[PDB]
Amino acid sequence: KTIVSMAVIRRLPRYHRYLEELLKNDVKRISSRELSEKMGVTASQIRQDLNNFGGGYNVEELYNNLTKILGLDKTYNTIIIGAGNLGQAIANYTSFEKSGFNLKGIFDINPRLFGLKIRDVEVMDVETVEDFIARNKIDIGILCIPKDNAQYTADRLVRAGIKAIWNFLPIDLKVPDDVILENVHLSDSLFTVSYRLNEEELFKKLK
Amino acid sequence: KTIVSMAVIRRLPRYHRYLEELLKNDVKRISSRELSEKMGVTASQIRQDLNNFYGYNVEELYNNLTKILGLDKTYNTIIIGAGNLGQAIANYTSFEKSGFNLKGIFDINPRLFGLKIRDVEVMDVETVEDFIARNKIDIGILCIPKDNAQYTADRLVRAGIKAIWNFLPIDLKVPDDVILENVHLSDSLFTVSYRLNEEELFKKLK
Ligand SMILES: NC(=O)C1=CN([C@@H]2O[C@H](COP(=O)(O)OP(=O)(O)OC[C@H]3O[C@@H](n4cnc5c(N)ncnc54)[C@H](O)[C@@H]3O)[C@@H](O)[C@H]2O)C=CC1
Ligand SMILES: NC(=O)C1=CN([C@@H]2O[C@H](COP(=O)(O)OP(=O)(O)OC[C@H]3O[C@@H](n4cnc5c(N)ncnc54)[C@H](O)[C@@H]3O)[C@@H](O)[C@H]2O)C=CC1
Ligand SMILES: C[As](C)(=O)[O-]
Ligand SMILES: C[As](C)(=O)[O-]
Ligand SMILES: [Zn+2]
Ligand SMILES: [Zn+2]
Ligand SMILES: [Zn+2]
Ligand SMILES: [Zn+2]
Ligand SMILES: [Zn+2]
Ligand SMILES: [Zn+2]
Repeated sequence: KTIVSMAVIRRLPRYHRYLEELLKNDVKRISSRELSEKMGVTASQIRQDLNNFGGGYNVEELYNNLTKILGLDKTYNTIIIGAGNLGQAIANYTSFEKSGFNLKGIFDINPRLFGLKIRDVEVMDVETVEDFIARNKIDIGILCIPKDNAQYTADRLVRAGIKAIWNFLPIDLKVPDDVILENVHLSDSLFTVSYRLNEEELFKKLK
Repeated sequence: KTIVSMAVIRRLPRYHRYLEELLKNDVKRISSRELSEKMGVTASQIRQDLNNFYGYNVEELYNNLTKILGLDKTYNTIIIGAGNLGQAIANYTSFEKSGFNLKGIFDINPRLFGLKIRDVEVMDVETVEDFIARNKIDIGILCIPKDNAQYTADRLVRAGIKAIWNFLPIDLKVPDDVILENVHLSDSLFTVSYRLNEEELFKKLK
């Protein structure tokens, strides 16, 4: 659990992106109202969210403060487990590196892939991962393996001292309560497309 | 824009995930207290979300959410970009089970044409507009590099695609009758750096 509610926490990266978009179009200031319009959050909720962290808005300053709030002024040592399609897609997303997420190694069970170069890292045998985590002070494990007996792999990361798991698998991983588990569900985005495709009808029906 | 507000709409799939899991777990009813916990939402907010459309019957609320989300219908999708991300999306069979039937995958790379993915073969993207019209495609999933991607999205739009599910970190322009949903994995990752750094943050704030 967290000092600030997850509901607020989950809005923070969206404010951050949107302020990045304004800072990059040289927009100097933004009102509570334009900001609320764009975010679909009430102006007063946005005030409240930001009030957790100190005292319209100067774009560059709010941006910089959100960068700080989000921990993006620090470095995280990451590894990726699973060098398949998803693992390589994530590995090649160099924008995460510019935000402080330093990819230190990538691990697979498939000898076909051992030695493959992605950016500056070589795919290594997952056999050595627990050693690697402790040798390299790894903070985050990104999990992109198939789901079968995945708990076992999770357990190996946890007992090697990982601090957080960014999990793409569609199961419930069990981790101790001190370990951060963030589960990705791309369906949550996809299902808003089906919603919007059918919303007009849906309402025809209800009335 | 939408009849219901986007904030409500974005919580619906998450309600549906949780109810789905209660079902698989053979749980039948669920107090609004014990529901509201997990949602980390207020029973009162859960109430007001559903209100746009003492406890809850699990299978009932679930079926209602399936219908609200349009998940009782079937959508034909294509994938543009047969690289790492497009293949990860192609092979994720849960979407299929939810009504998202993959009809075609497209690429520019002559070395991929005919490559078999699940039950689909990779085709030249030069044929994508004919495909769309021939096959009544609803949703195009963009998994290509960023340069001149706007052109590709235009092709999909001119050809009558209804929706685009965009993974590219750029702002596409589409007309007001096309749905555009942008994915940002950073919105999930940056909550991991927030949580790891939170104690430090609040020590430094005080
Ligand atoms: N969260 C979501 O919304 C989505 C989740 N996914 C999931 O992401 C995961 C990865 O997907 P893809 O890359 O398409 O699969 P893939 O088959 O391309 O890659 C999996 C890789 O993991 C390796 N692997 C298997 N067991 C391993 C182990 N114990 N340790 C290290 N490596 C191991 C395999 O050798 C393979 O290289 C799957 O679980 C998939 O279901 C995929 C798409 C969307
Ligand atoms: N939204 C997010 O959070 C994330 C976004 N991405 C993005 O998704 C995209 C795909 O990434 P990867 O699959 O790793 O890249 P990739 O380079 O592995 O694959 C791209 C594929 O697209 C093909 N291609 C290029 N232009 C095309 C066009 N006009 N039509 C059809 N095919 C075309 C190429 O031949 C190649 O097969 C990239 O833009 C990447 O930055 C990746 C990870 C996370
Ligand atoms: C990403 As979750 C904790 O709502 O399964
Ligand atoms: C997901 As968006 C329309 O705020 O870039
Ligand atoms: Zn071993
Ligand atoms: Zn889940
Ligand atoms: Zn669960
Ligand atoms: Zn964006
Ligand atoms: Zn934007
Ligand atoms: Zn049109």
